[PDB]
Amino acid sequence: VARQITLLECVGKGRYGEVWRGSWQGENVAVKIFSSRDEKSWFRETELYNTVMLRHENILGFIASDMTSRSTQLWLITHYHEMGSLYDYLQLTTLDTVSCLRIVLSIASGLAHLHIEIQGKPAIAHRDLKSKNILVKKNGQCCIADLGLAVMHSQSTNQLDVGNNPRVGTKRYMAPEVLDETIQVDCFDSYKRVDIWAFGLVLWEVARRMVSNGIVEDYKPPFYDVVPNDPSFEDMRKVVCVDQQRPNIPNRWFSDPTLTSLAKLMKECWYQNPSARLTALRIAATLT
Ligand SMILES: c1ccc2c(-c3cnn4cc(-c5ccc(N6CCNCC6)cc5)cnc34)ccnc2c1
Repeated sequence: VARQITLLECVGKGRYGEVWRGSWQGENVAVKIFSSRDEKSWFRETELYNTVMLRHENILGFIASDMTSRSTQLWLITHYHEMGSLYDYLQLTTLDTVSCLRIVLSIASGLAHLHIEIQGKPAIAHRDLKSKNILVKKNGQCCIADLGLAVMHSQSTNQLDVGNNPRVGTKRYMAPEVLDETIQVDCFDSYKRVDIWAFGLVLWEVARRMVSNGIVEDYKPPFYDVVPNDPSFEDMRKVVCVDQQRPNIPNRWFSDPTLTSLAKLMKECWYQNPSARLTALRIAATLT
């Protein structure tokens, strides 16, 4: 309830606002303070968390949503994960096979839980999945954060709800059909397929940091070789759509069974034809 929270340190900041480590009732909590340029992401994330009832070990736990003064500020208050995002974590550690699979299996679980219509829930597509939007919990599982762009669908009414956030997704992770603008925006499956695309890119990021035969790759973001920091639409269009480039597989992965499997899963997330891509549920089944 925002007025009982002591802000301690900023652990994240971008055009969209800031995330703070705060103290609430003796526990670390995370406080996302939205920029005035991103108020509608606050609206959407608040909408999801207390109309849809997301409770799942692999989706960031919600505490509260509030307006407050500091001067009007929109606050989203969630669980704090001290290990930070998957993006930070992969830079500061290498993985063994067990902790690599635990990460990727938990992401797949959370994404499948979102995607599946059910104390039920509509089907949800995320639309901004990336290593920076995934937290690492102390038990080594991850959870998915940031529902500001989420879209919903119900089979009982066949109503698709896309909100009206003008926010654009992270360009680095956009699926080819997004970059060439042929995605069919009124069809809910279109959005599940872009989540799968982005999930393959994250899978690639994690796998690089798994040690096999005593070697490992450096952490890199997807497409690190071919686009600058902060690529434009046209930058990403040229790589993914025109040149049809996909992240390269390290040769050493084909000498390890687990990384060979993950390489195959990634492949099947990067089909140009979105309807060929695996589903979250099928990915999670393979990973067990
Ligand atoms: C997207 C991503 C996250 C959130 C979060 C969020 C929830 N918990 N959390 C923790 C951090 C964080 C903690 C510690 C560190 N360091 C110590 C470990 N090594 C790296 C530096 C870095 C980062 C950042 N954001 C969050 C809350 C609400 N919306 C989000 C949307």
